Amino acid sequence: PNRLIVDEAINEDNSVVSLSQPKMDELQLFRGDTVLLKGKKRREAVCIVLSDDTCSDEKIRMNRVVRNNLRVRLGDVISIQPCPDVKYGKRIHVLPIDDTVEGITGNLFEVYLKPYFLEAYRPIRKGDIFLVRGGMRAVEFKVVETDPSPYCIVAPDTVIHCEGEPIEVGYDDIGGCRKQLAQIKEMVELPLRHPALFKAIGVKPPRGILLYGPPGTGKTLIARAVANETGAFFFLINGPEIMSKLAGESESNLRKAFEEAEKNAPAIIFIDELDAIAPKREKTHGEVERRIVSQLLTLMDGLKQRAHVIVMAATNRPNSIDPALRRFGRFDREVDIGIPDATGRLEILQIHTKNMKLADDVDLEQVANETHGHVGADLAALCSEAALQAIRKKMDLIDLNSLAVTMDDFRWALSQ
Amino acid sequence: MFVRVLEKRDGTVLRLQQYSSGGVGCVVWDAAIVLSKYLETPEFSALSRRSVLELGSGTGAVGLMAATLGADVVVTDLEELQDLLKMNINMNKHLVTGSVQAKVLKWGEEVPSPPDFILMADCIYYEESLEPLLKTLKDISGFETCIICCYEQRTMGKNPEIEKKYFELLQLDFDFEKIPLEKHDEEYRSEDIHIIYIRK
Ligand SMILES: Nc1ncnc2c1ncn2[C@@H]1O[C@H](COP(=O)(O)OP(=O)(O)O)[C@@H](O)[C@H]1O
Ligand SMILES: Nc1ncnc2c1ncn2[C@@H]1O[C@H](CSCC[C@H](N)C(=O)O)[C@@H](O)[C@H]1O
Repeated sequence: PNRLIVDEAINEDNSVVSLSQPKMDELQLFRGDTVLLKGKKRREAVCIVLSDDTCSDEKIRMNRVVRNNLRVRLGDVISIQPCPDVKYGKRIHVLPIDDTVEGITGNLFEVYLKPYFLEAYRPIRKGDIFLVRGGMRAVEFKVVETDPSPYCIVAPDTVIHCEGEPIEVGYDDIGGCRKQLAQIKEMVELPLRHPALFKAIGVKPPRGILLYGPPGTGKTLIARAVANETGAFFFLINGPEIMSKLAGESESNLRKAFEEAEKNAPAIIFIDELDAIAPKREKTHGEVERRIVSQLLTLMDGLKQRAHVIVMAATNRPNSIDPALRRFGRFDREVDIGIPDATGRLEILQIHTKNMKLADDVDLEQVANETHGHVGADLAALCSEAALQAIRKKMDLIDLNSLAVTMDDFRWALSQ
Repeated sequence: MFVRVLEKRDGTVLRLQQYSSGGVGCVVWDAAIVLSKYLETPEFSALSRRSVLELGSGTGAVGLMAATLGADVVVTDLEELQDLLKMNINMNKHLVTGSVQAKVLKWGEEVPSPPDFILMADCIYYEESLEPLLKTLKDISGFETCIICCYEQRTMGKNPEIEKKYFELLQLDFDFEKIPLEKHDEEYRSEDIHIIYIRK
């Protein structure tokens, strides 16, 4: 209910997240309310909430600064809750990210921090990374210490302090597709284990592999387990995140990936959501479409027959891909990752129950027998839902340590 | 800006600068690679000391390739492309064995003595590829001009009807043949990119 789907910000201020008014009614939240947001890797953020007409009810708009702070991507899920008692900080300790101040000199407070905090009453959290644009260069800063202990509102009396400059998966975690896993393991073994045997043998190595499927089939898991277990560097590109950037910010992203894939070769570059980058758009005379596909086809034709860099990309719509990708032996292999059958679900459920103490009465095959249109992502959620119901049961035993999960807990999860 | 290397059969590399920001002619298209690599085929050769006009030159890819095989080529595109065309000429001056020069030529307008070849790559894609382009092609072309047109068969929205009409108009002043896929470069070829020849 307070779980929301991360969407792009139109309100590109650091301190502002946006929900729909119907959602804001269901949580009894008002404009200008300080809210606490929870994301992945135990990361938290403090924002002001606002209305936005152009926003699906299940989603939250938040800029790239906050998304990085929450360690979350577009399409991921965060929690939101009211944060009423944020007091005014007395003094904050703030430094700049060295990546961003290299080769600049000047009064960092006069150029950046003063006009950023000035009469804004910003909420800040220890460990935040914030970007301040303007000033011939955008510098990113970090909150190392607050005067309230966590949390603070940077009010005029708050004093600012600035000195210095700061800076494994595997095959046994993949179930339900023991076939397609071997088919990728095989496309990739020779080019990542024995690259030079391709000039010698005289054969053209794979450069791109398309993984087809619906969301949740585990296509990112497959790719990362192939990279960790053949000894390959792994570089993830998220389709909508790179597209969210300015052309030029993304061009720098895309280059960096191939730069690092060759600096660390053998490497696998993985492109989640290929059709965010390379749609089957029409083509007319205009300045208005950015030429990211061409950058990508240029970087991939430039890898040539070295075979130490393989590029995998996944999509939910194969007939929706720019045909240029499938020519000149760029993307000329494709494996399909579907819903698992009954045996596949059971495979997945043993993987997700791996570090959960299971009751004697647990029949994981019955759970499997009743999970049809389910993909691995839904089977994962079903297990955590069951362990959550186990925790809520020990929670009710305050009627006056660890946990144990029963088939009733699963029966609760199968009924949402 | 990101640089396409375009490898030649003899080992030298053409390098084409590309811009992720401008109009459609700021990146190298695959019909450019197909055409360029086809000029290098054994059955083609024969460009040396010959006159080449390239329309829709964009990045200069095809015209520059012909400039390195011994031809005297003029790469033409709109005013927005002249600085790229010139930048890309400077990038490859060390490989030009005939001659190359950038000029402005918007289709449907006029600016010599008829050229030997006219080379086009991926020029047939919107309104101006129709009445204005055939005007320019009907003009520049002598009777012994070999116009070579390379383009990607596209399937989306406005692109297939432009390709349909464009051949419904080419019959009015020109005879054409499509050269078979197997005369294309062995590797840089694709069932959906067409090299077609024109005369008259
Ligand atoms: N076949 C599977 N085997 C094991 N776990 C899976 C499988 N499919 C999905 N999962 C779980 O779902 C999560 C997300 O899957 P992901 O790799 O994002 O799939 P996709 O890229 O197709 O959306 C994984 O991190 C994993 O916990
Ligand atoms: N009416 C017109 N007159 C002159 N050039 C035109 C034109 N309409 C489009 N163009 C040019 O036609 C080119 C088509 S894009 C193809 C560029 C080049 N063939 C390549 O493959 O790399 C663009 O460079 C654009 O600048």
